[PDB]
Amino acid sequence: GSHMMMDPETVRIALGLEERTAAWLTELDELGPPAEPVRLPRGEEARDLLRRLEVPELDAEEIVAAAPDPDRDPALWWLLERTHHAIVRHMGDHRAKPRGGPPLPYEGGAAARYFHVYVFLATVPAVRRFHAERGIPDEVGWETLTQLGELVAIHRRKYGQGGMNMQWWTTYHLRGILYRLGRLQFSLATGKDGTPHLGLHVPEWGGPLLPKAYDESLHRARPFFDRHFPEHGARVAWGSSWMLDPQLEEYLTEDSNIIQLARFWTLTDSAPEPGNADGDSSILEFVFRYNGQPLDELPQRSSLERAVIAHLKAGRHWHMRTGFVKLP
Repeated sequence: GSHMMMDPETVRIALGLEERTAAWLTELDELGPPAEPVRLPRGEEARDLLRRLEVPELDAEEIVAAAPDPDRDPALWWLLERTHHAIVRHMGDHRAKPRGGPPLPYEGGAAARYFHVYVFLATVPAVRRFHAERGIPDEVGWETLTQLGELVAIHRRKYGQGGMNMQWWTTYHLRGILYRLGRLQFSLATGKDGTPHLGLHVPEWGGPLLPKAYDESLHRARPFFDRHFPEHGARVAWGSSWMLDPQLEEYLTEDSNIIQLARFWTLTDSAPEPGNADGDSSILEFVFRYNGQPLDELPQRSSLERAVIAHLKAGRHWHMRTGFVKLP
């Protein structure tokens, strides 16, 4: 006989995986296949799901087309079901490290690039069963999962081709420890000391982030987590953003959109050592999906837009400031 059964080393060699991944693989091997067997939806079923997850039509096409088969793509399928398992074993547990497995090298199929979209879609039924136990409204569960689409989109924007390399982040959605309430996202978290809180994150990135929308989400966070996760019992929300950078105040008066947002926040860090530019790349991403062109090519169509580039011209840099906001 010539057949080889799929194991850590076979899988690691089949897909062009680096030496380092070995440990991870062994660990997945010691973890079973999932007790509920993994299955990808297919055809219309899949296209509907992907559409419900706001994945752009082009990528949805490619995704369904490269969808792995248990018999045809035996390495991929071994890694799929074990990666799925490594995620659901930690359902509800926000303490567990956000480990969604490595990216596959891109010279395997399109299938390799979309591997973690497969993980995601394979995990949807389970997390939604969890949503249901926790009494969470469907509308909210779905809204939360939607971000897959944005992430797929982002990947295409940032490189020539489809994909989704933010699998560490999607463990949050998939573990049922992250929820989108209105315009904003909240995640269960405890500090290094045991103190329970929420992480506040901004999905869509770039788009219409309005004070009233922002206010609305903040007013939902607490009753929501009290209702569905009593215990934990957070009362504040932590977060870092260029938005919290006081330097903005040098250009923008107190009624500017961003400054109103910043007001919600109690800063806790201090200005960083001179010439830090930790804010540069995300402020630029948010304000004009960038890309890389010369600064004076960029549009100047708002106070904010004019302020972002005036500051970089005067050779200064944007910072990434941190703080909390006491939840209503």
